[PDB]
Amino acid sequence: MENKIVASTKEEFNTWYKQFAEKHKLNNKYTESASFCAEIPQLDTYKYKMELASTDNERDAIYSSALIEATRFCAPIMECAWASCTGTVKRGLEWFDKNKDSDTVKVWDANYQKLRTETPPAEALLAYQKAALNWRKDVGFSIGEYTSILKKAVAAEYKVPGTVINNIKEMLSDMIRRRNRIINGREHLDWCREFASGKFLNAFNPPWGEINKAGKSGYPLLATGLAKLVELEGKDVMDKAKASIAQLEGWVKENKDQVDQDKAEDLLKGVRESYKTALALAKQSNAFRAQGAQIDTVFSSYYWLWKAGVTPVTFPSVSQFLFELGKNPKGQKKMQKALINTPLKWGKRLIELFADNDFTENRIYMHPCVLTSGRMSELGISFGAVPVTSPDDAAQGSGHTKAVLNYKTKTEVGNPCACIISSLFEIQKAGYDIESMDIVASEHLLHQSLVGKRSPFQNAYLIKGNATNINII
Repeated sequence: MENKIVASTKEEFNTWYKQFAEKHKLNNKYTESASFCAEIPQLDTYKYKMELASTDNERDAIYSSALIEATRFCAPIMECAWASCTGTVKRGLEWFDKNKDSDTVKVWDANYQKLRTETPPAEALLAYQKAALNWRKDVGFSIGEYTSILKKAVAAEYKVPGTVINNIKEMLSDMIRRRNRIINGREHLDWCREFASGKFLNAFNPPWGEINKAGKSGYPLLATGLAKLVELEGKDVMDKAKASIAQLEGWVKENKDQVDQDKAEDLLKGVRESYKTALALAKQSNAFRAQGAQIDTVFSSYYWLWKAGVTPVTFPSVSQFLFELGKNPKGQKKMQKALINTPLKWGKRLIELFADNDFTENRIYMHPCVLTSGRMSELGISFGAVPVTSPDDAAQGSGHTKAVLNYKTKTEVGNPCACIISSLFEIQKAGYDIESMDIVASEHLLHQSLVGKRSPFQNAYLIKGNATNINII
């Protein structure tokens, strides 16, 4: 049981990877990172087999067989190997020994048993999301685009082929409808947007009346207005609002001779109260509670290993387990038996972290540290695409759902990412009742693809904008 991907620095890993890549002839023709993808799999045969299937096990077998076929050869071999390497493994686990007692980790880890049943508070999500960015900085996880924090804007348009466009619009429409269920004075929004975007002198002339006028709810209209702008455009609006209010202070002190200093101070104290009231409403809202529960794949992966008592000695058994798991068409219930039956100790402890039975609320709200049967794909993509005890076996191929994000987005090669996502959705709706399911995996794959997530190992919590507002073309 030796981890054969030996590399304790960025430079030592590159010497391993270039040696591995030129051996196996890794192909970046159809994928974003270099992979074993020599062709785009045509999955329509599974959609038609699914139409004819009668029992639930057959549909599970057809659906998993479709996912294996789709994903087995197209894993990001650079980023997978980087996550699984001896350096990243030792540093990644030991961070939790170093950081468990801090504010950003303890709020969710010490309450793990509570979060298995209950939905988390808003600050526990913010704690998690800070700790994830701390983990990436302290370990030094970024070695390029596909392992970095994304700080980009959401794109205005998303370019899909003509053969799939109709089904992509049905998925997005269902995502819009799902966004509306979790959620549940017209020029005010346009004025509040103008103010936040930089026109700070608007605050002297609020169209409703005084700057701190309360609406029907009893909350300031500037707070309500900024809070609704968070739900429509994203939490980037509150960063812009704080930048505008700073300029308002700068102008009032630059031009004290033009103003009544009492009413200027009553204005600035009023705007700061409405800003904090807008933060309180945004965190309290369901739109944030879903957004904040976004899993950082590799961070939560390493958290679950540390929670199950895994060390650098026992890591290769986990990597080897996840590799073999992604080869056979395995239903989620069969995997639970495999973790029970395996004599290794982590196998038992990892099954006890599952929260499949006892979570009554909507699963989108579940805190992203809690493991489930579906979230084993987060571990599978992290450590399972390349087995560390025998790296060459990767050429066989190990299917993981998060390997679909490695497919290209470019119309030059027919946009294989959108075609696989579209085809997988047709397979799911044919076999399973879609609106009964809380999270549909193909809709979750599309949501990441829309916001510009090109790899499972990227963090994308700090993306400016919404996937909901995008146009399909």
